[PDB]
Amino acid sequence: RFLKVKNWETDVVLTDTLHLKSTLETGCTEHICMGSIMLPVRTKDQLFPLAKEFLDQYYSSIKRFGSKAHMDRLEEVNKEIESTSTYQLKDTELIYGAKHAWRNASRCVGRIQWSKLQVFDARDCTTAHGMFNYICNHVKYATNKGNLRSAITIFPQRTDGKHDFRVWNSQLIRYAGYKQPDGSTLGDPANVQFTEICIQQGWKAPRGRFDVLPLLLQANGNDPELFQIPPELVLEVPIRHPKFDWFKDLGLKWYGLPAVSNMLLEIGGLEFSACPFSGWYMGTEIGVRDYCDNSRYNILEEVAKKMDLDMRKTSSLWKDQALVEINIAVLYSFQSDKVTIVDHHSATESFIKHMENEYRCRGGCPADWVWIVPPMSGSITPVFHQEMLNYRLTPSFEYQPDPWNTHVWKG
Amino acid sequence: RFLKVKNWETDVVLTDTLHLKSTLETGCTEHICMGSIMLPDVRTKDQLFPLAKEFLDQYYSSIKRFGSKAHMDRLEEVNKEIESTSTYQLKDTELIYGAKHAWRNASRCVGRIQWSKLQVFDARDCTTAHGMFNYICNHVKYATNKGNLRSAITIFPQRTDGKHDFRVWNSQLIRYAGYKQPDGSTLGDPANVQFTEICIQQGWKAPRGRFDVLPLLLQANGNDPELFQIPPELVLEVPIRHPKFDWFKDLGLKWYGLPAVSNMLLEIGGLEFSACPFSGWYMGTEIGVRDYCDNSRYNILEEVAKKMDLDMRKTSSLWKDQALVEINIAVLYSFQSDKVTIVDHHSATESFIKHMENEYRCRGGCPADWVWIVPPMSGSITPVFHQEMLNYRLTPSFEYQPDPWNTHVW
Ligand code: HEM
Ligand code: HEM
Ligand SMILES: CN[C@@H](C)Cc1cc(C#N)cc(OCc2ccc3c(C)cc(N)nc3c2)c1
Ligand SMILES: CN[C@@H](C)Cc1cc(C#N)cc(OCc2ccc3c(C)cc(N)nc3c2)c1
Ligand SMILES: C[C@H](O)[C@H](O)[C@H]1CNc2nc(N)[nH]c(=O)c2N1
Ligand SMILES: C[C@H](O)[C@H](O)[C@H]1CNc2nc(N)[nH]c(=O)c2N1
Ligand SMILES: [Zn+2]
Repeated sequence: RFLKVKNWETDVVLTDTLHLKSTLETGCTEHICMGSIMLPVRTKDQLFPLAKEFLDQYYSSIKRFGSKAHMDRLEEVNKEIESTSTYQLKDTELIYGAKHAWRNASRCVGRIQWSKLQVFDARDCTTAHGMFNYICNHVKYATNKGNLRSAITIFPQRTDGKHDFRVWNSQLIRYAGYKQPDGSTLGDPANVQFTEICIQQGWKAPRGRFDVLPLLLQANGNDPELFQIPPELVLEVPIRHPKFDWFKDLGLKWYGLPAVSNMLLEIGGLEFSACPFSGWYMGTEIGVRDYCDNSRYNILEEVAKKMDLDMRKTSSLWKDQALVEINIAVLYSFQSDKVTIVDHHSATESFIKHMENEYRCRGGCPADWVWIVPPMSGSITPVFHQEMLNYRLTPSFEYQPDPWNTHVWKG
Repeated sequence: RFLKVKNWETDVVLTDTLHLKSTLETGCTEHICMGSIMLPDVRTKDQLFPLAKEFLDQYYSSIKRFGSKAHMDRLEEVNKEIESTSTYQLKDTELIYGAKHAWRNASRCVGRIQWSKLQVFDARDCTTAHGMFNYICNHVKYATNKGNLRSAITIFPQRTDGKHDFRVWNSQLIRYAGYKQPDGSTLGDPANVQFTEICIQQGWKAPRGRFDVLPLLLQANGNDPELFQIPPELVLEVPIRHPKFDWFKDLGLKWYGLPAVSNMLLEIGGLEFSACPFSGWYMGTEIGVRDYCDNSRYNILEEVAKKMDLDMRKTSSLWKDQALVEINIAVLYSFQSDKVTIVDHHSATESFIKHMENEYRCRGGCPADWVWIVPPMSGSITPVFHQEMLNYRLTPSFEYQPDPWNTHVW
């Protein structure tokens, strides 16, 4: 069975066969679409078919399918599973898996870069201190003095689920958020809950509007531990505007390295619960969401005042106006400091090229329109008019519960 | 099975049971979501009865007379008529209820908070294109109401054997012409280039301007369609000027006040109304973001940003975004200045969130297609962006249908 998608701006039609290789479920049915829902201890019983399926993919990709090396590896994995109840990926397989988990990330507009991912194997790590070291080196290598490089660090896989490695931070670098007694919030409202945990765990908060949070790291199921990233490793960018001299006086800055650390990487049935990965920012992530979301820094008001906009009627589109200027200032600041950033126009254009290339050489590209389309100026970006098919392929990155909700506290 | 939707900006959670009354199919499966796909012989006596029963059952419940004499009587009445005549006709009451609920159920429409204040014009006694033209002029004048726009639908006779279809061939009642140039590009409105050609190919004398209102191409009882010119005094237009930039008038821009979609099919109780133009009023972005700035449309973005002397050498200057905002400010300004109804995307999305709440509260849910409900600009600073939505197909409903010129036997 073949399925088609149409770009309605260019009339270009692409044929997806890859969707057939999909096993996992979307959340949708014949009678309901869950396309806009945010989110719609594994035994030896169900593990080898997962293992086999992955190794089949792996050896296909290296043109060794059916080879003696392929079959021997199947047998080796088999025996190791029935013997140890799990199994270990070779380095080659780990690297392939991590790249393809990104390649398959249907909500990610940056996937044109998927094959140049730098994979750091931290599966030998045993302690939080050890984790801190791996993460410091990740941050230093990824940052590259502003010339950002994609990277992922992979900590040991889940065993019995009682010995997980977790990074408790949702990102390696994020700013603290403080709920004040008068109801207002200091810093980043998105991080108030995590910030409180840190403080309870003994973190001494500067209580400023842009405090970098400590790393809260969990090794082998033990209680998590606090570490401070060396400030010289955290590259930041003062936010100013090319035309508005008063914008600097808003006192804003953002960090340069987006590094998501609370997701789970799944490869051939193995579960990697701590796998922080990083690339670089699309401007709108900071300038639209991180600044202008009502539940975030929410500086729309302030910028609109300084621009002397008509904030009386919404139909003055003062919000729209301020949003653009803020995103202008974010791109300007990063480029000025030679820190890698991509605008939403460049990025969506790239993606369409990536998508078309993926449909031809792979037979498809799973894509989530709800997430791919930028949070401003959607229809003047080429993904808006692009029909997309969304399905779930493995290896994949998955959501997982916040560790503080499931963790058994040692003490 | 009883599904929840959460708003991630406000943590409001709604429980959806209405979806369990869904009959039609979405195009998705458990393995694949087709949520971003644009579009993912007559009814027998067999399939027609249950569609009628289902519709009549919900009609008589809506009037709190489920299981009444009237209900069973009307049910048996239609039951009898279908077996005889092989189809059936709706009571006026049922027709109005049906049309209102096709709108209410339009999962892609952000303006549904107005759904029950629809004005239904029964045009089932129409027999000719001339008659269609008359009804359509009356619709237009009533809907326009001197700029105080009013929602309306006009319903022409229902399909019979598919050989006698009433169709309005225009995609909308009022739209501008699109002319292909020997120069290469496109003058007027590019979206409408093929239809403009058909009108000429059917005899229309094109003034070949930039804002030439298209004629109506009306088809009654399955005969060849006929050209008609809408009296210009019934076509309310708004000249587009900017409250800040004087040079904006010189772009020579205007748009019409009345959005009236005319190529969709209305389905009620299994019955098929292939001609049912309906209209309300514009959300600003419908004109300014899409009808002006889409690459496949007026695409005036370049000329606008030029006139603002923005740095157009790199995309990261966001000159497109900056222009796009100004244009939509002007569209809103112009319509408001000339006292023509219009709503901004902040206003409409906020209303839709309110509408959603109402529907979960009094009806147990509201089918909603996030991909189409979020406006084409400034998505995340509008409240629907952070709103989870469930999409499912309820009936009565509006449906897409083939373009008539791919179908019509001359
Ligand atoms: C290098 C440049 C990259 C860019 C510009 C980029 C951009 C984006 C953006 C804009 C989103 C939307 C998420 C949001 O709005 O919150 C996203 C999602 C995502 N990205 Fe990428 N990304 C990049 C690199 C990477 C890398 C290196 C990985 C992992 C190896 C990755 C994995 C993902 C995943 C798994 C999601 C979906 C998360 C979810 O479902 O919530 N990205 N990306
Ligand atoms: C009164 C104010 C109204 C507003 C502000 C409004 C707004 C919109 C918008 C913005 C869309 C998205 C489509 C696009 O961007 O091209 C849409 C779709 C739609 N509207 Fe509404 N609308 C209104 C009235 C009505 C009425 C009176 C009806 C019918 C009785 C209706 C039926 C529909 C339908 C069926 C669609 C989906 C068409 C499709 O599936 O392609 N609308 N509307
Ligand atoms: C603002 N929406 C968020 C609240 C939703 C979200 C949740 C999670 C998780 N868990 C992870 C998420 O990450 C998206 C993502 C992941 C990785 C990225 C990388 C590596 C680079 C980049 N520029 N953006 C990313 C964006 C997002
Ligand atoms: C810009 N995307 C369009 C090209 C896709 C579209 C297709 C069809 C059809 N057939 C019908 C469509 O109509 C949407 C619609 C329908 C009715 C509306 C009413 C009554 C008012 C209004 N302001 N907008 C509407 C918008 C749209
Ligand atoms: C409710 C909705 O599904 C949710 O807010 C999604 C929509 N699309 C998104 N798209 C991106 N890129 N990032 C997001 O966080 C979201 N949030
Ligand atoms: C590709 C995509 O399905 C298509 O362009 C849709 C997306 N969302 C839309 N949303 C609205 N309101 N109107 C549209 O025409 C579209 N087009
Ligand atoms: Zn779906």
